[PDB]
Amino acid sequence: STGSATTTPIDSLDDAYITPVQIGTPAQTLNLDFDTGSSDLWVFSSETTASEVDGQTIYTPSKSTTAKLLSGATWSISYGDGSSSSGDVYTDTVSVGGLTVTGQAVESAKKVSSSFTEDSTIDGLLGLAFSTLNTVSPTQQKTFFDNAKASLDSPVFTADLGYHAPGTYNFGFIDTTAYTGSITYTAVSTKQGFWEWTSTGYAVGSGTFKSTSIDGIADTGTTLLYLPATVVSAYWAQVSGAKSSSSVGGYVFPCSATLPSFTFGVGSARIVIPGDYIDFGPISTGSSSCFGGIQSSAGIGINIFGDVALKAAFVVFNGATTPTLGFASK
Ligand SMILES: O[C@H]1[C@H](NCc2ccccc2)[C@H]2CO[C@H](O2)[C@@H]1Sc1ccccc1
Repeated sequence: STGSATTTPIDSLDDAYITPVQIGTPAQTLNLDFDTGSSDLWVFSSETTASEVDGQTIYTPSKSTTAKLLSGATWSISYGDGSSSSGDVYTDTVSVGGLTVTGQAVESAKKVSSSFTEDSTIDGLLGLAFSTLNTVSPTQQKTFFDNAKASLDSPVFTADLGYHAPGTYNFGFIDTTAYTGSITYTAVSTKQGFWEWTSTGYAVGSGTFKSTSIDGIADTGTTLLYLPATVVSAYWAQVSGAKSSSSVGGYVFPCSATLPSFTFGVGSARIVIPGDYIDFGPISTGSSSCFGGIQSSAGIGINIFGDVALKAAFVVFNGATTPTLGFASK
């Protein structure tokens, strides 16, 4: 089997991407944030505190004839931005772009933090990291991809995120028309539960490539590219007026600037992120100071190849017995 679904930026800055997901019987369609950096499928629901729902589409398990409460199971998760959610668990039928999983753990939110409430465009998350990170207690549950894997034509899914444009998540197959050149595969460590890999280095604009090992995770659920302080300093040093701002919380730059591209290595291959991918607009409405899309990972503890990097590539998440990651230009 295979599945294929269109993924759409939630706003003009590509802050995140939502993908329609069918849940229950009859189908309830929610727009979820596919996140290769976590492993919980959770949703706004009829059980969510009313004051914490503001525009989201909710899952109502009482109206799904295939929904079953998972007895005694609860979940609770926190993300790097300090956001959080929690609740109970149902099993139900879940479909993504024609690919169906029965008995999928659907984590129903009772509580969500303010940042989720304030974002009316995201109805929940669909985790695509390794199931070892799933937070359901006392019995850990599997991801959508893990549940679907054996039935897929090939045990893979691919991410093709658009710059200011729609893109595609495919499951079970590789669309050879969706990229140029070849796909370069690179080793993955799953020891932290992530799609963790090692970039071979970087370049800034037309500058010479620096060969250096950068350990990081391919994470569709993070907006920006988070890299070592040395690398990030080297990038913004090429933007006149750019400065790291403590009050703002990272590198900002004059909105009138022309941003240089940023290249990262995948083995011997090179992925080029165009300069305008790195522009995340005014820090506040009307400001001429703009926020940078490449930031330091120093206060994170891990480098993150988030959407800024991934949307410059066609990315294969290969879930074979030994998983690997593939990158192609497009
Ligand atoms: O990019 C953010 C994500 N929010 C993206 C988003 C922004 C605006 C509107 C919708 C969605 C979530 C998931 O993880 C963090 O918060 C990461 S930044 C991070 C920091 C420390 C550790 C790991 C990641």
